[PDB]
Amino acid sequence: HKILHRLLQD
Amino acid sequence: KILHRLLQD
Amino acid sequence: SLALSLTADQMVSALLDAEPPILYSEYDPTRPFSEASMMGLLTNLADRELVHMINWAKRVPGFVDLTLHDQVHLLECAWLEILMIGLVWRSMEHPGKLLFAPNLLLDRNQGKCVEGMVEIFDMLLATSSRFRMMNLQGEEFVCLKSIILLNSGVYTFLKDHIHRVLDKITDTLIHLMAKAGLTLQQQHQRLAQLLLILSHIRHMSNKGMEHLYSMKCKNVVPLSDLLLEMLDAHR
Amino acid sequence: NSLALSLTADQMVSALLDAEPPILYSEYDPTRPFSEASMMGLLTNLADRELVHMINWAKRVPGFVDLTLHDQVHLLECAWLEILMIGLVWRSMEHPGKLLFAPNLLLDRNQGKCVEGMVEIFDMLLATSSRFRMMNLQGEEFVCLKSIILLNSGVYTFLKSLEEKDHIHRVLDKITDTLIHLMAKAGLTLQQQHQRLAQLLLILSHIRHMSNKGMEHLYSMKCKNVVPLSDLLLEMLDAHRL
Ligand SMILES: Cc1cc(O)ccc1C1=C(c2ccc(O)cc2C)[C@H]2[C@@H](S(=O)(=O)Oc3ccc(O)cc3)C[C@@H]1[S@@]2=O
Ligand SMILES: Cc1cc(O)ccc1C1=C(c2ccc(O)cc2C)[C@H]2[C@@H](S(=O)(=O)Oc3ccc(O)cc3)C[C@@H]1[S@@]2=O
Repeated sequence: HKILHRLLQD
Repeated sequence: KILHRLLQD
Repeated sequence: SLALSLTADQMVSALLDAEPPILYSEYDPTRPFSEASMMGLLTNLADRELVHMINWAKRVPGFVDLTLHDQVHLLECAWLEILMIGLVWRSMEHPGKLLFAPNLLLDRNQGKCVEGMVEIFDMLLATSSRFRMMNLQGEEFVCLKSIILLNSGVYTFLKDHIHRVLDKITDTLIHLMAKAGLTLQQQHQRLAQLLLILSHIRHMSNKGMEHLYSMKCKNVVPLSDLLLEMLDAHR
Repeated sequence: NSLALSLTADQMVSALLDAEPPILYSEYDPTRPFSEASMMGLLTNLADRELVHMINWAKRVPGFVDLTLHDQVHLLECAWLEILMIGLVWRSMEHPGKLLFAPNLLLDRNQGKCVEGMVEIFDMLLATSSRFRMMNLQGEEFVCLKSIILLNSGVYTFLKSLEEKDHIHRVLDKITDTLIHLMAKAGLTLQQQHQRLAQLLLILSHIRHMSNKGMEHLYSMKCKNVVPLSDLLLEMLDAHRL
């Protein structure tokens, strides 16, 4: 669970 | 300072 | 796969087009700064720049080709180097100063407010002066920044594509220098000079991380959850 | 005032090869596994002796003797661990999965576990070594890289009469010339030469990274009072703190 994960998904 | 010394030589 | 078919000009145009915007610091005079306030401002700024870097990265030709986890690794490894080279780049026309933002131009005396920031400040300044004396072009700068992104974490994996991409960027740098009229010798000399500066940027990043961790543990100014996550990856 | 600036590529290589330090042995006496305190003592002993040779090796690096004593000291204080690391990696090249600290001291990552946190640096050293092997790094190229490290790593932290930092860049530029000369000799096209040159200089960034991480662990060593570091190592180590 990474914020970095979300920002890269978008 | 050792390095200094070793270098000096 | 797409990124490898691009001509040198297409690579340069793609990289220029992807450049993130220059952000402003939270306004307000109130001079001078305290350790807390300055750290407050820089933290807020760094955090917002991060968000833009993450979207700039996706526009780095061939970066999207990588799996998610590989993208995460490179970004976690290279983020502070990337902020640093950007800070140095926009500070070039301000010798003796670091332009954190158009409304936040600082000199080293101002950086002494924060514990051991002057150390890094002086290194960043030295990097800027080095860029100025070399007359670093914007086209070269963008190549350098993507190289950092693709290279810094490449050897902490377990990568062939990434290296082919790095090669593609090397060709692009040489391509640029040739246009400037530089002779063969001048071309590889400049190439090396540029790449060697990357070693110092890496050094500044490493020293920088140690200080951020110190500030965290000190808990003087709350770091954003994003910064924290990027920081913890280096420990 | 002169010297290294008047050296042909071939002459550069010759001097660099001829200046190479010897491969030292460790006091490694097998029989029983023995502890982190012993392994650290072995490595510390070895590193300390290597430093003495490195110091006299630097004197033989073209252009180095042209520097002021204070500038020679600075360069080495910044670069020593990088130079030890690239050396270790080079001699470990044809030992996949192992680091050859000494001919009688070859270790895998499992044995590195013996010391807390040393495994992390171990893996990066192996990765660098694997990279060199993949690239088929040449001895002539290695010696160029090592000298580049010596001259480059401390420069951007040197002011009125600097302008002899230009002498260092002049020398660095000739070493670059040398690298190309070598590569063109091996049958590479210009494109191939520039790419390999870049690939090699990019690895230096990673070595910088390893050194920084290593320094942090070394400093940690002393304050833990674990195994006594040599006076020379403590000196060098304090340079990367004050
Ligand atoms: C590079 C950079 C870009 C920005 O947009 C904003 C700040 C910075 C830098 C620093 C910084 C400060 C606070 C923060 O939350 C995040 C960053 C990245 C400091 C440093 S550092 O973070 O790399 O190292 C430190 C950190 C804390 C400290 O007290 C001293 C040095 C470089 C510049 S300024 O000198
Ligand atoms: C690179 C190197 C060359 C040598 O000739 C001998 C040792 C080493 C390294 C290490 C080392 C160990 C003890 C010492 O007094 C000095 C050094 C440089 C260790 C590490 S380190 O010292 O750079 O980092 C450490 C230090 C302590 C620790 O507990 C874990 C990692 C790299 C290699 S081995 O993995």
